[PDB]
Amino acid sequence: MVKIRLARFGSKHNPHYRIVVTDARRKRDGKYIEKIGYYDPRKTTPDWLKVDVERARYWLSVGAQPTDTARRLLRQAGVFRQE
Amino acid sequence: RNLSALKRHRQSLKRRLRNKAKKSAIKTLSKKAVQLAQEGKAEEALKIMRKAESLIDKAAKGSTLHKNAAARRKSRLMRKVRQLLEAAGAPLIGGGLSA
Amino acid sequence: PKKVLTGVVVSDKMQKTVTVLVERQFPHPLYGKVIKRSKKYLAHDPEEKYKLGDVVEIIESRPISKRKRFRVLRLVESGRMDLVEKYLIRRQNYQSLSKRGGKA
RNA sequence: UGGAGAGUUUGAUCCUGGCUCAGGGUGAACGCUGGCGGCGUGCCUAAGACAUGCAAGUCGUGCGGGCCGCGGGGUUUUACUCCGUGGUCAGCGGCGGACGGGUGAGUAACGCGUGGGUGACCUACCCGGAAGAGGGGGACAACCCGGGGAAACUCGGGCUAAUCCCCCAUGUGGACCCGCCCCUUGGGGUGUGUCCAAAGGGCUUUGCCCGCUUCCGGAUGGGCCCGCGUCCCAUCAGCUAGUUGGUGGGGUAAUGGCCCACCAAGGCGACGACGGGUAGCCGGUCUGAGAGGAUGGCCGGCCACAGGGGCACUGAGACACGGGCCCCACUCCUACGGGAGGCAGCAGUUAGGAAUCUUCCGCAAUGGGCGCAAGCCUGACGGAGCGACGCCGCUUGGAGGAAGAAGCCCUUCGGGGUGUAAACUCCUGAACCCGGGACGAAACCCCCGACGAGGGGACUGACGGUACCGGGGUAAUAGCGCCGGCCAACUCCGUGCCAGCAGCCGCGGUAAUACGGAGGGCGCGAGCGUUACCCGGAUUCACUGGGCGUAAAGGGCGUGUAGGCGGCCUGGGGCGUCCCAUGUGAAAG
Ligand SMILES: [Mg+2]
Ligand SMILES: [Mg+2]
Ligand SMILES: [Mg+2]
Ligand SMILES: [Mg+2]
Ligand SMILES: [Mg+2]
Ligand SMILES: [Mg+2]
Ligand SMILES: [Mg+2]
Ligand SMILES: [Mg+2]
Ligand SMILES: [Mg+2]
Ligand SMILES: [Mg+2]
Ligand SMILES: [Mg+2]
Ligand SMILES: [Mg+2]
Ligand SMILES: [Mg+2]
Ligand SMILES: [Mg+2]
Ligand SMILES: [Mg+2]
Ligand SMILES: [Mg+2]
Ligand SMILES: [Mg+2]
Ligand SMILES: [Mg+2]
Ligand SMILES: [Mg+2]
Ligand SMILES: [Mg+2]
Ligand SMILES: [Mg+2]
Ligand SMILES: [Mg+2]
Ligand SMILES: [Mg+2]
Ligand SMILES: [Mg+2]
Ligand SMILES: [Mg+2]
Ligand SMILES: [Mg+2]
Ligand SMILES: [Mg+2]
Ligand SMILES: [Mg+2]
Ligand SMILES: [Mg+2]
Ligand SMILES: [Mg+2]
Ligand SMILES: [Mg+2]
Ligand SMILES: [Mg+2]
Ligand SMILES: [Mg+2]
Ligand SMILES: [Mg+2]
Ligand SMILES: [Mg+2]
Ligand SMILES: [Mg+2]
Ligand SMILES: [Mg+2]
Ligand SMILES: [Mg+2]
Ligand SMILES: [Mg+2]
Ligand SMILES: [Mg+2]
Ligand SMILES: [Mg+2]
Ligand SMILES: [Mg+2]
Ligand SMILES: [Mg+2]
Ligand SMILES: [Mg+2]
Ligand SMILES: [Mg+2]
Ligand SMILES: [Mg+2]
Ligand SMILES: [Mg+2]
Ligand SMILES: [Mg+2]
Ligand SMILES: [Mg+2]
Ligand SMILES: [Mg+2]
Ligand SMILES: [Mg+2]
Ligand SMILES: [Mg+2]
Ligand SMILES: [Mg+2]
Ligand SMILES: [Mg+2]
Ligand SMILES: [Mg+2]
Ligand SMILES: [Mg+2]
Ligand SMILES: [Mg+2]
Ligand SMILES: [Mg+2]
Ligand SMILES: [Mg+2]
Ligand SMILES: [Mg+2]
Ligand SMILES: [Mg+2]
Ligand SMILES: [Mg+2]
Ligand SMILES: [Mg+2]
Ligand SMILES: [Mg+2]
Ligand SMILES: [Mg+2]
Ligand SMILES: [Mg+2]
Ligand SMILES: [Mg+2]
Ligand SMILES: [Mg+2]
Ligand SMILES: [Mg+2]
Ligand SMILES: [Mg+2]
Repeated sequence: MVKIRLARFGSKHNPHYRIVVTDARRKRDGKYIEKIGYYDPRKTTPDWLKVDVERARYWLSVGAQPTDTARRLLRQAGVFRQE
Repeated sequence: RNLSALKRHRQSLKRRLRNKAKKSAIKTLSKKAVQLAQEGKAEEALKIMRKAESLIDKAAKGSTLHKNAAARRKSRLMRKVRQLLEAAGAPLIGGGLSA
Repeated sequence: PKKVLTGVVVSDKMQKTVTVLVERQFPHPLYGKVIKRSKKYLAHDPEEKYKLGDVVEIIESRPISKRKRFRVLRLVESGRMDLVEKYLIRRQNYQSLSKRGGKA
């Protein structure tokens, strides 16, 4: 099953996640199928969440399943919003 | 010591038998069906050949056979039967074969 | 694309199988000079059709044996025994080069 | 955008040639020294042996129970017996245990790299689409009874539920044989015949939620095959009997001598077969002007292994590290018959070694497994800890201060040096004290809306009273190497071919800028040296970029096999060569 989830990419105490699609059995920070956004939790910069809805939508459309967090971020960047 | 998922081993054995037997029945029914055709007794022959066709398709419902393992077992059997009746026969009951 | 090589039959002493020899000109890595270099493939001749001297195209195929992974795709030119003889002396030489005995 | 050379063969010279030095690099170790922080990094040896603890489970919304409670019923009462509910324990069943973590022993191989093939294939969970779940029967644990064994555990007897197993039906549809069409490898239709389906559970209870069945497609993950690339020895030249191909079988998801019977006698090799030696491969890493050389340690991808050797079972997937069987070696229990283990998971112990860390904190974040959810489980992981092991940042103060104290040093006996250095004057204020104190965390859940979109609400921090901000405030660690030339930096004393130094050349035989001390000086500085190893200089294996009359090097000479190379003119082809477009060249670096 392919996921849409946060791969960990910052450094110690300075975390940056990289929102990716990947097979759920990959190691967390391993080889992924495709990056579709990033996210700094500490909001150190005016741009700290990016997505690309189309790719996010695409993957969902083929049963990518987002972790409960990636979904939050996905939602927040307007991935779901249909109105 | 102890890891209560040796339950898995426990139940693997239970399955080892369900399969083991299912397979046995197919093999002995098949041989039989093919033996009925090397003697060219087509009425009985297909009647069994059919019971074994079923036995296969059924085994492949659960994990005993599945896929095209069954489909193999099937033709390889169905083939040999028509051919052994080709050696003088005329498919009497003609149950599990095409006209 | 199923890879397609062109070669020379140097053997049909084998049921339903030819030994096509294929060569490849290429510039040498370090030294730049162009070096020829050649390799023998076993090809599937199902209808014992092609005979040695034939020059044939060989096509990548689902395996027929080990060693056998190509089928003879078509005939180009025929009869040319020069390369067959070429290849044949090449191995006749091996008779010397040893410790033992045989006029090469 | 990129290229430095030097010392040493002679009385001297040119050349040849090796040796050596100046640079860079490190998972290092060693000596001397040692102040703070951030980020990294840390068994190179024994893939030796391992104490103790922790490391993969979860679901009561699949099922029936055992033990301990509490409460309510049937009778006038007892007896027996019915229902509800709290806790707990395992059993049956489902999914996970094939990932995640560890290692590099084996492996020179389609193992890896790269580009292709599959009409020769598989794919649990996920997404999309089409259709369906009607009737009936069965067994085994649990539990109950009995037996053997020291123990591990084990045998027999009797009940029993299910989403456990089975039979019949329905056949959307699929599978198999034969025929026909299209296609061209086993791809896609189509006709007769035969064969094959299902499971229930939950409630806010007539409708939703989660499940189940068959088929088609998608996504993701794999299997197999192929072209080309992948170390050293030819003082390893012949190698092969399933060997090479055929037919027919077996086997598999699937091709295949993968295996088997029968038949043919083939297959491979100087373009290096066979054998031996060494090695996980790659992205990358170091070095280099580059071509090249060296390497594969952190991290990421693939492969292989889980005390050594085999093997299969169960599964969508294993020949399965914390699953099963057997043989071997070793440790442990033993009532002598018999049993139990497997850190190359996290820590840790011991051994070997020049040498390599805490039996730490937390599931708060990210990720994973099961669960409808609440949750549970994660030594994955996020953090802290040790070590100057590495990088980066930061301090041991700043401005004044003599025509120049003391001591030590030298001297031409006038002086000259350490040196603005110190003392001392004023100025800031590492350490340290006090106060505030984080970001990382908004989702899951809950409410409105519809369980959608959307809006509202609540909970949660290991690191950590840390980072950071504010106030108070002390002049407050300096080492190590070197000073003949190469190579920055010279003077006294001691020594007398001794004691010693030494990277190379070389110093020391009584006036040593080369040894040991001192003063002074040069270079770096929380480091400085040493040893080891790689590239460099080394055009010193030369493709770029060398040579062979006398420095090393022309085969004693021919004949000639393969191979390399080949005059002038025209035409075809387009293999090499060149050009355009396009696909691939993951991330990290
Ligand atoms: Mg039998
Ligand atoms: Mg000389
Ligand atoms: Mg001299
Ligand atoms: Mg020289
Ligand atoms: Mg010390
Ligand atoms: Mg640290
Ligand atoms: Mg090791
Ligand atoms: Mg233990
Ligand atoms: Mg624990
Ligand atoms: Mg239980
Ligand atoms: Mg692994
Ligand atoms: Mg070898
Ligand atoms: Mg392979
Ligand atoms: Mg394919
Ligand atoms: Mg569906
Ligand atoms: Mg019943
Ligand atoms: Mg009973
Ligand atoms: Mg019984
Ligand atoms: Mg009953
Ligand atoms: Mg039908
Ligand atoms: Mg039909
Ligand atoms: Mg066809
Ligand atoms: Mg057909
Ligand atoms: Mg039926
Ligand atoms: Mg219902
Ligand atoms: Mg696919
Ligand atoms: Mg043979
Ligand atoms: Mg075959
Ligand atoms: Mg065969
Ligand atoms: Mg070899
Ligand atoms: Mg290895
Ligand atoms: Mg390389
Ligand atoms: Mg060079
Ligand atoms: Mg390592
Ligand atoms: Mg590595
Ligand atoms: Mg071991
Ligand atoms: Mg199986
Ligand atoms: Mg273990
Ligand atoms: Mg020791
Ligand atoms: Mg967690
Ligand atoms: Mg979680
Ligand atoms: Mg001063
Ligand atoms: Mg102040
Ligand atoms: Mg003051
Ligand atoms: Mg929570
Ligand atoms: Mg509502
Ligand atoms: Mg909402
Ligand atoms: Mg001071
Ligand atoms: Mg000098
Ligand atoms: Mg004097
Ligand atoms: Mg002496
Ligand atoms: Mg003297
Ligand atoms: Mg002298
Ligand atoms: Mg001196
Ligand atoms: Mg010296
Ligand atoms: Mg250099
Ligand atoms: Mg060189
Ligand atoms: Mg030379
Ligand atoms: Mg001479
Ligand atoms: Mg000479
Ligand atoms: Mg001569
Ligand atoms: Mg001679
Ligand atoms: Mg000579
Ligand atoms: Mg000649
Ligand atoms: Mg010639
Ligand atoms: Mg020529
Ligand atoms: Mg010419
Ligand atoms: Mg021409
Ligand atoms: Mg061309
Ligand atoms: Mg890249």
